[PDB]
Amino acid sequence: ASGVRLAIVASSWHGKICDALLDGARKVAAGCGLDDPTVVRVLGAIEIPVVAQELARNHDAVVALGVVIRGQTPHFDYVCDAVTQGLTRVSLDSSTPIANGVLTTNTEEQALDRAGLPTSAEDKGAQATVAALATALTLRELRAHS
Amino acid sequence: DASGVRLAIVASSWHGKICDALLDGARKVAAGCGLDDPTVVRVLGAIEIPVVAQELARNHDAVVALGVVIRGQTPHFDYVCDAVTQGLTRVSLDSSTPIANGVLTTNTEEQALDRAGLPTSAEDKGAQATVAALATALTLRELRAHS
Amino acid sequence: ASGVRLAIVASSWHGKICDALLDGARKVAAGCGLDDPTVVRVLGAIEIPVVAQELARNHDAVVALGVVIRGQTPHFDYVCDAVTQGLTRVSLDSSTPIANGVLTTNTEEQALDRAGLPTSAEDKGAQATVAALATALTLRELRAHS
Amino acid sequence: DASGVRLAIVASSWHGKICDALLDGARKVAAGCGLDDPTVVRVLGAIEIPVVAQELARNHDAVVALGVVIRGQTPHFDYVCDAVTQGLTRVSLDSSTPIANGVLTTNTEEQALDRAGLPTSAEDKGAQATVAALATALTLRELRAHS
Amino acid sequence: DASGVRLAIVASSWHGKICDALLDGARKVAAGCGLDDPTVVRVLGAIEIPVVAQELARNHDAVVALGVVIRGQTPHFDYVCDAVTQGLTRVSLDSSTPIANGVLTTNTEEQALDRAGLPTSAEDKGAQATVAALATALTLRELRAHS
Ligand SMILES: O=c1[nH]c(=O)c2c([nH]1)n(C[C@@H](O)[C@H](O)[C@H](O)CO)c(=O)n2CCCCCCOP(=O)(O)O
Ligand SMILES: O=c1[nH]c(=O)c2c([nH]1)n(C[C@@H](O)[C@H](O)[C@H](O)CO)c(=O)n2CCCCCCOP(=O)(O)O
Ligand SMILES: O=c1[nH]c(=O)c2c([nH]1)n(C[C@@H](O)[C@H](O)[C@H](O)CO)c(=O)n2CCCCCCOP(=O)(O)O
Ligand SMILES: O=c1[nH]c(=O)c2c([nH]1)n(C[C@@H](O)[C@H](O)[C@H](O)CO)c(=O)n2CCCCCCOP(=O)(O)O
Ligand SMILES: O=c1[nH]c(=O)c2c([nH]1)n(C[C@@H](O)[C@H](O)[C@H](O)CO)c(=O)n2CCCCCCOP(=O)(O)O
Ligand SMILES: [K+]
Ligand SMILES: [K+]
Ligand SMILES: [K+]
Ligand SMILES: [K+]
Ligand SMILES: [K+]
Ligand SMILES: [K+]
Ligand SMILES: [K+]
Ligand SMILES: [K+]
Ligand SMILES: [K+]
Ligand SMILES: [K+]
Repeated sequence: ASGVRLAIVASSWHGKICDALLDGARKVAAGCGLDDPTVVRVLGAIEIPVVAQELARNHDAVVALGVVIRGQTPHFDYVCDAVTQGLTRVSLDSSTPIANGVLTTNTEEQALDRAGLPTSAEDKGAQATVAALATALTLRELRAHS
Repeated sequence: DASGVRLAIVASSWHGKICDALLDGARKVAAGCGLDDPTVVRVLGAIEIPVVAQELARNHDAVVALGVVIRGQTPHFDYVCDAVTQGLTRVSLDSSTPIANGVLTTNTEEQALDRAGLPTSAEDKGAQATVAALATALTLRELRAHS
Repeated sequence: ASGVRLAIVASSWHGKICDALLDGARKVAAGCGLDDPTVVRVLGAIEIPVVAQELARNHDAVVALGVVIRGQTPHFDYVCDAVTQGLTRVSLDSSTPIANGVLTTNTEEQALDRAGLPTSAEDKGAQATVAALATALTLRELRAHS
Repeated sequence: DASGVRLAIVASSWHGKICDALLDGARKVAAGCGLDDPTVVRVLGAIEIPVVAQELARNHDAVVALGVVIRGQTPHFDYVCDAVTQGLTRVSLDSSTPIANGVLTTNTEEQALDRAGLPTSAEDKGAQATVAALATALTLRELRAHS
Repeated sequence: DASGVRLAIVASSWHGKICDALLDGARKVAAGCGLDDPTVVRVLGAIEIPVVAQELARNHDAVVALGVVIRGQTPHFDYVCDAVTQGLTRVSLDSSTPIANGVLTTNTEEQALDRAGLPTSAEDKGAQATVAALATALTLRELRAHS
């Protein structure tokens, strides 16, 4: 995957978990021969789609990272709704894989357990990056070449 | 800092007291960041927000939407919020402009008051939303074509 | 609001309540100096969006009126889904306020109490028309003149 | 009169008996209104309806969609109806054509049978849908450009 | 006789064993109908399916999407399936091409195994989906411009 151009956009709300998710992505990136991907930070998950759109004009793959944790109001339902609609629309507009690595949990423990910390069960940041790079390679093979 | 960004704010009037609080938080954050006079527009209901944000988006770098939707005894609550989500998301991607979401969606009136930024409130959504808009505008300015 | 061009589309399903909703709209219209708005009737709520699209090509505001009452099947949930998606799409395509005055209730008493009959608690038909007319005047001021 | 309207009908085959009832109601209303031979097309599933309605919309004044979706033991039921709702609504607005919705969505098989228009049924969705299509087509005819 | 149709198949690999079953059913139906060598492409996850089907639709008369999504302990399950629904429906209408839906969405792993077409399964969604795509392609060919 030494030829693919990777971009990473991650939200800052719940900073510790974000650092873990971002850490997993960079490791997979380096393993596959990409030492310096484009990394961009935003304040909230709702702001992810609009920044991915801009990143898509100059990259072969985009990875979105973040954490949304449920509260006491139905607001949780509407934050995740926007993210779903936004990223799906961007991918098909630009014909570019926009990998989904945004956690959506019921509690804080659940999110911590899926971020890739020392004693976590899983690492969504790594899974997402492997998904982006592989889909980019496939599209390269399918499309016009010589 | 953000002295060069062009900000617009659209807020609904249904439940007027809370609207004033939300609007008050936004303006303070705006003044703190060096923007003394943003474009402010009022509407009658939440459903009317998206169509006014679309117009504001052709002359501004960031738009902030403010309002409160409180649940009743019918499934009507669910359909008001559905429209707002679909509308704002579509506007942002059509115009490539951050449309910050500061519309409260609560079970009770107490919950809404506690998230508006009154003297004894736990948080202030109007302030968070404005900080979200201004920062995303600055990022897009850096990523985009410059000299 | 004597310069605004208003149009009203109302469904016939549950005829009595429709008449009330339509009655409230016309009164507010006359009060604001508009003596004869464009009035169009349809058979069902699903048919509203496609008629509002046509009305939007020569009016500054459109008001949609109707009643959907829940039954014994999940059908209720899908009629309201279509109406929400349709009206939202029309408003943004045409840059025109499409006021929502479609009742969505659990019982028949609930709908009667929100229609503007002699002993009703509120009148959605009047609220919706006030919403349309005001939004049209705002857009008029924001836009290009003179 | 409706004798000038060009009608098209697309119906799925999943649960064949009920489909025949739904289709039978539509044709009767069609003949009553002076249209003896509408365009009838069959598909295998409800998900396949939207893409066939799009094609039919390029040379008809009205399209009627007929079918039955019955709930199972998984959340799958929720996702089949979601697609149908999204698809049909998008098609009607793209083509400015009434796409009448006559797709049943029930909890049990009894419920579906009771709404199809069989000898002892409480109502007939196939008939209601066709009356909805033909009337909306006539209205659009009157509103639009004529001489 | 579907010997003239150009078929493409895109399948996710998450839960590999079930994927192989789903893929196995599709290819058998394919061979039965006289198509010995369809285009087969693998992806890592279900969210990646829509974007690959869009590319495949530029060169084929039908696309079949295959995969399994199993519910967990968080509301995440709800948002994975929402994306797939919106994506596939959009692609089909953009390209005027049948994109058959063969993506399982279950509560437990037993339920998924039971619907994949293994020795002792109750049904095979991979086979049903391919039959749906090839039939819809033939119908569209008949409706459209021919000599
Ligand atoms: O990544 C996030 N993760 C989050 O968990 C998050 C974010 N972002 N934002 C704000 C952003 O979505 C966005 O910046 C704002 O909406 C501004 O437009 C939130 O308000 N949240 C809080 C989630 C809502 C649920 C908790 C609120 O408490 P309540 O439900 O009891 O009222
Ligand atoms: O304004 C309405 N209000 C309505 O309440 C309505 C309407 N319209 N239509 C039909 C129309 O939406 C439309 O004309 C048809 O679907 C044709 O496309 C309905 O079938 N309804 C009834 C809604 C179904 C729920 C009540 C029946 O009980 P059930 O749950 O057993 O089906
Ligand atoms: O910002 C809002 N906040 C609101 O709380 C609101 C709004 N708007 N609208 C209506 C407007 O959004 C809109 O202008 C109208 O639909 C007319 O187009 C409402 O009817 N509401 C009332 C809340 C929705 C229903 C809950 C009230 O109790 P009910 O269930 O008995 O109707
Ligand atoms: O018209 C229909 N009517 C239907 O009732 C139907 C259809 N179609 N399809 C399949 C079609 O939607 C479509 O052909 C396929 O998805 C292939 O794309 C179904 O699976 N069904 C069955 C209803 C889905 C809900 C039950 C799912 O099974 P389970 O929840 O018991 O596991
Ligand atoms: O085909 C699949 N089938 C699947 O079942 C699947 C997939 N894919 N992906 C991830 C992919 O959809 C995709 O690669 C990612 O979204 C990255 O873009 C998943 O996370 N899953 C699992 C679904 C939920 C993930 C975690 C399990 O639920 P829990 O967190 O509630 O315990
Ligand atoms: K690209
Ligand atoms: K090639
Ligand atoms: K702008
Ligand atoms: K630059
Ligand atoms: K207009
Ligand atoms: K002006
Ligand atoms: K037509
Ligand atoms: K005319
Ligand atoms: K094609
Ligand atoms: K032909």
